[PDB]
Amino acid sequence: MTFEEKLSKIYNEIANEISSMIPVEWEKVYTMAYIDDGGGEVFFNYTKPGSDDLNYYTNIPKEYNISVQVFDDLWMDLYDLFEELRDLFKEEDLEPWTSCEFDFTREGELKVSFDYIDWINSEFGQIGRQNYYKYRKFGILPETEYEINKVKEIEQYIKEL
Amino acid sequence: LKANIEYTTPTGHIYRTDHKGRIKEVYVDNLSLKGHWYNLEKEWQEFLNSGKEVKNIKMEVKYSRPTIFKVEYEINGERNIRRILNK
Repeated sequence: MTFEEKLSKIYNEIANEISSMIPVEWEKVYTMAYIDDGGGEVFFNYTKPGSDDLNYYTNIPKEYNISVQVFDDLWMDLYDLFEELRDLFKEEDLEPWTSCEFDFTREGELKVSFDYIDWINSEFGQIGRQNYYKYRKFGILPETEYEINKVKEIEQYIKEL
Repeated sequence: LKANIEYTTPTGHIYRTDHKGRIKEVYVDNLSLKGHWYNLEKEWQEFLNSGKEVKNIKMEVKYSRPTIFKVEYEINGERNIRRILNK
């Protein structure tokens, strides 16, 4: 297999894992992953057909008949897939990514965005990252001043990299 | 692995690299359907100092190869999950 054939195999595996974590029909899924050697985070938002509303992933057990344990154990497998995606870069002697945007539609479109920002040494937290992500991806502002100011600190930080 | 290059695979997959030749973008119309702890505590404390509750902190542990922590917590009525390795 070529490098891009290995990447395609794991794209498909990541997409189908996310899809099986969603207990209703979805139209689009926006996934963000921050991963390095010491750990990381993976969240996603999905939409349903007929609406543009974003549905956060951990709200799935709170809204539907799926146990938190089953959901989290699936999340664990999903993380492993992204770590696999990351190890593929290591094996190609490529600098491994520290963030991966993973957006796909039910029709089969997939757009991926990798970045290499040293997030852990930036000392910005998980929610700060997520709020910055959400402001750039969608148009969403945080609503508290501490949160809003943290996004501004991350913006200035990145431009000056 | 070339710089500022776009390339398309036999299967239609489009790849874009940066000035260092790292993959930054991929297009696919073809889908078949100190550290981490410090990073985590620092943001928790900042939320508390701003008058926000950090609730329902739980951990799952795969013990002792690194020990694996699945950390979870809620802040704005929203549960977040995080993975931390100890090695």
